[PDB]
Amino acid sequence: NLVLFDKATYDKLCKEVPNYKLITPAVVSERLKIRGSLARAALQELLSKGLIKLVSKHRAQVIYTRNTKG
Amino acid sequence: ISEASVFDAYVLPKLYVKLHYCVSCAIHSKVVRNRSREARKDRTPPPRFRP
Amino acid sequence: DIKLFGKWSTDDVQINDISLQDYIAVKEKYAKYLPHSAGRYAAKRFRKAQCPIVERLTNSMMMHGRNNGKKLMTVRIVKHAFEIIHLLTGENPLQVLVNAIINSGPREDSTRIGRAGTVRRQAVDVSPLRRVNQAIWLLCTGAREAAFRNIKTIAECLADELINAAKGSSNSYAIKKKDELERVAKSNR
Amino acid sequence: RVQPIKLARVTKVLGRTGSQGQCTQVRVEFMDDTSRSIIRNVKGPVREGDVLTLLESEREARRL
Amino acid sequence: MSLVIPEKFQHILRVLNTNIDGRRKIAFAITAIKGVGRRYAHVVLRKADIDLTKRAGELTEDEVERVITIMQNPRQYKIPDWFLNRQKDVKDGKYSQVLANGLDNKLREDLERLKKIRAHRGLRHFWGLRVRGQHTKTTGRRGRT
Amino acid sequence: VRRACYGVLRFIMESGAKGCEVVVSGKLRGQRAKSMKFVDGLMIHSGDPVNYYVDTA
Amino acid sequence: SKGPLQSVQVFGRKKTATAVAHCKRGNGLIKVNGRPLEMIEPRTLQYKLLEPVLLLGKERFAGVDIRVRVKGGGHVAQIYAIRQSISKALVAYYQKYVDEASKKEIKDILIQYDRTLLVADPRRCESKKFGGPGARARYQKSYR
Amino acid sequence: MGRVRTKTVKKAARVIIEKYYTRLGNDFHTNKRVCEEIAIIPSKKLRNKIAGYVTHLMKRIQRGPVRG
Amino acid sequence: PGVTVKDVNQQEFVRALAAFLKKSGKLKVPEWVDTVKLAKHKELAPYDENWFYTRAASTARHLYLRGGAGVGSMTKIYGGRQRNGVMPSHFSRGSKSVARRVLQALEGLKMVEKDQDGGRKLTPQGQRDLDRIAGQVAAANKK
RNA sequence: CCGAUAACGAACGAGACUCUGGCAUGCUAACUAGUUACGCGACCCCCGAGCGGUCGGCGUCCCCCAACUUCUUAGAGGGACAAGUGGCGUUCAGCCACCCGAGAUUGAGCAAUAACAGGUCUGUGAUGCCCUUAGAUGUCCGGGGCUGCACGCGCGCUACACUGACUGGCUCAGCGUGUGCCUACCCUACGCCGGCAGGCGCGGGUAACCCGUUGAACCCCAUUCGUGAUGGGGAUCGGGGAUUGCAAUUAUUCCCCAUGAACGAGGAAUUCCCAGUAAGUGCGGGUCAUAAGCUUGCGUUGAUUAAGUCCCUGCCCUUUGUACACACCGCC
Ligand SMILES: [Mg+2]
Ligand SMILES: [Mg+2]
Repeated sequence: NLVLFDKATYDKLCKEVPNYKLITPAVVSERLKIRGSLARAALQELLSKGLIKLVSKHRAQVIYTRNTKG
Repeated sequence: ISEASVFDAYVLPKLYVKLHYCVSCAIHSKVVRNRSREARKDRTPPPRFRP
Repeated sequence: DIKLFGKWSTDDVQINDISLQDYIAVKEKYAKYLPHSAGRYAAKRFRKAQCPIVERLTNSMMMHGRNNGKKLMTVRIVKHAFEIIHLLTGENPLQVLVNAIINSGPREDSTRIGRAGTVRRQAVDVSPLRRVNQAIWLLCTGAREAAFRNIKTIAECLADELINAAKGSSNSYAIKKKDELERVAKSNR
Repeated sequence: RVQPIKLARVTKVLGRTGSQGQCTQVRVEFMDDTSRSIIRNVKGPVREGDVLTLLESEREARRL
Repeated sequence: MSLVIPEKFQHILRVLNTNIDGRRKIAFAITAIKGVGRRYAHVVLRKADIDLTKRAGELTEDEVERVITIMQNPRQYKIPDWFLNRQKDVKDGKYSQVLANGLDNKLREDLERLKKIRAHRGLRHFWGLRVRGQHTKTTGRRGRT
Repeated sequence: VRRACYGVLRFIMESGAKGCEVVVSGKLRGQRAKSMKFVDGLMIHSGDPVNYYVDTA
Repeated sequence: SKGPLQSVQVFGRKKTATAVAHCKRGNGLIKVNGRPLEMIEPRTLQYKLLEPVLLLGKERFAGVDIRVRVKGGGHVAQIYAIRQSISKALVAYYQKYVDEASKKEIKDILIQYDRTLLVADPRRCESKKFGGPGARARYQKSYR
Repeated sequence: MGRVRTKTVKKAARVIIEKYYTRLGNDFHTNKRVCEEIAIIPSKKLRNKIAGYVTHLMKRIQRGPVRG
Repeated sequence: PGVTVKDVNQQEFVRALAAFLKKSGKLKVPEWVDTVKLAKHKELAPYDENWFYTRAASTARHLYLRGGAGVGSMTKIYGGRQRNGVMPSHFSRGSKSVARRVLQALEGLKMVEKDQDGGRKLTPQGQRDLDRIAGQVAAANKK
């Protein structure tokens, strides 16, 4: 996996991740071929940017999802 | 066979074979069994458990 | 009202078949705040029928040695999995769970002793308690084999396996085994 | 060509069988036609009163 | 802020006498040098006073030349003597640390001096047998065949 | 063995006792050893009451 | 409103984990070992701790004040001991001080939700045997 | 399974049913209370086992003959 | 409302107190903080370099909850699992010098005093500021 | 056990019995166990709570200066019997389901008539016979061996991993040991020094008084790791430091820094197991100058399947055959 982003992956993550339902570190790492530590880093950055909303915040797993449509 | 039979009501035929056993074969094949001394004096056939 | 994990009211789930309707314990009187109750539902025969189905899931989760008493881990696992299925489907987690078990219930099997002289595998039907037991065992072990050697979390793999089994689109491992067991039942019926 | 899948209601358990006690003969009658009742060997714990599906009807269960 | 691979990135790079992985964590990557364990890495990166959450690819050249000098001059920078490999050495009586092929040379030196002095441990090493007194009746047959 | 055991059994039983058993094991004018039993009355072997009923030696 | 000595002390225990709820008249509040049950360590089981007060509502607790002391066992058994002790203590205080006619309409709710709320688990443990590792499991035996 | 009464308790119950029939009754507690004094049973277990058999046979002899 | 430290989540209370002890540089620390392990069984030094304030915040509330604790008591509290390699695991007490260090540093900060018997116990000023930390962290957590 | 019944009435074994588990706010009592209440405090609070909250802070046998035993301890007792209902059953013995109940099968210990040329002379000042008996096969002392490895087998421990590992925080047990006739060997609180293993000085305990409120592990809560023989695994191997002993090499044990091997869930075969059980996980006791991967117990967490069958494998009964009875390891 890519331990860190590149040109094609970073903007793709910023453009499409808050557009489908399930946003978990494992799913995003598998889908975007990113590491799994970069998954958590980029996902917490997305949470701070305000494009997704958190669900669980548990030590084992953290769940995010796209913003509600309205 | 009944499902795949061409005829509407076909009673399947049977087999009619009369086996002959030497006692050496019959005992080993469990056709007949050893019996107690008084049980040997009974000659009527065993029941069939038909009902 | 019962609010299992604080939400997901059980008042709406129904079981479309009565063979499993009288053995699933999702109803209001069997509705539990938490999937953790030491009621001795293995004391005698047919006890587990009234045992809550989510409690059955948590019991079946802890398997294969390294984690055999970690009921709290299994509770939070089923909590996270229900949250994931609710986010990506939107309906009742209990409803999709029960429909998954119904879809994966193997109505036929083979006893394998159809002839003692030579393997014949006489095809027999399945009692509904055995239906639900085999279904839950199949689903839990399917998730178990899903999350062995990858980034995939156990809750996520359990979630997607459960939803696939509920939809019955042949891509769930429990369905892959249910169909083939029924297939051998057809073959040596 | 495919017989519809329906259910049957257990009247009473006839006993164990299967050369290991793993099967169980049972008399079950369909609730679609409550007059007709057949014998079937089930796999699993069964009591009387509960219901179980039967993928076929003309089929019967012999001993073992 | 969790951005792309920087332009100052080496996918693979050479340090002393062996390459190291830039993709791995900074502490866990430099341990591939023959002689540095994870404890030594975690103490010498802290002595180098640089970040930990970044990978070895991020490590700029100045940071690399800081860490190589730190790891080659332990006692000069208040590394504890008891944290060392060659404490109270049998040749010069000097606390030190052995890295890369230097560790291999020193270990072979100890083995061959044991052979020279004809000690029990030297004979066991030269015969390919166990030296810590453990049994060999039923275990270790894999090493022989 | 028979005479001595019969005599001591007579003493023990006629002194008034519910039962008694004397067993003598060993080799007596023969290499293959043997065990002789002389038991009468009533004997029990299990449970608590044997502890304060049966005296052993 | 000002009745003194209106207090009970009822225990409920599971697996060598005793839990005595010292119940008394007071404003509606709950404390176990000096801390609220919300601030309990297995928050995965915190719902079970708040389950009794939810069964018969906060109204029936608002006129009472209870403090529980718990010792022995593990975390899970302590949770079960706490909750069943709470149920037993409240129903005992009720039947002691007010009419038991109103007690029945909550005792039936308690027992119907869970018998363990008022009946402690009798099963405790089993002794080890000298033929195997556990009470029933035996050692690996081999014929070759 | 495994609730078969022994010949000892059975015979004791039959004997006492015959000997003390009027004093007995259809209640387990009454039967064990009278069994405490009308006989010497040093075991409470062996007492109330007898009492249970006695009650079971009383239900029979109130409406039919038995072996005792 | 009078907030006791027992009326809050301990996880948050300890980290808030550690932040307080970092802001108040009164706490004296030894120089081997970036060097030593915290226990015999540990495979590695702790990740955070402010672990000394972490441990100080831990031991403050431990002595609050029960006093008279000595170095042995602290090592028993802080002890943990030892993998023991191929041997089956056991339980081992932690380093005792680090417990000595944290207790002495707490004494130097002067919110804890030696007892007439063994071990140490808090000063009134000690749990005054401890309950102050508890109250402010409770307010932040609630609203 | 009930039943047909040339049998009737018995006796041993089983059962019954003893211990252990679970209930009695009934009784008996307790400063070496305490619990409420009351009084001194210390802190949070003043927005105001105020009979507010925490206290394993201190006292109320400091003895005149509160009660009480629910909690702990253990004695005396009670309590459960297929007792109640329903159903099956010869409607007998009993079986199943259900109400109420702490409990509707708690585990153990004991254990017949007999046999196994079963193991033990290396448990014994139990011992028959034989051997040795002064260059000892007696006995003491010094060294080595009982570990030694081309290999085969058995019992186990650690793992192959993210349902995880590391790091930090939270945190709940119960069995039970503890200063020695010989016999020099106890369990340990606390302060200081050391990073650690450890060292020193003050104590306590012959013990519900001290260790100890046994702050156990797993677990739980946050962080990092990220499918990589990787941060799994910790085998092998170097260097160094301490403890025990007169003696540590063939490494006694322990600590730190080094290296990082096979192992990616295992072929035919094979074992153990039905409720607080399997399983995980730590703690005792024994062995100990030194020490557990063993064993014996303890405790925590805690399940799947089943309430059946002779199919495999064994064992018992009855029938049968016998030229065996030293009893098939026989006879011939
Ligand atoms: Mg017995
Ligand atoms: Mg090393």
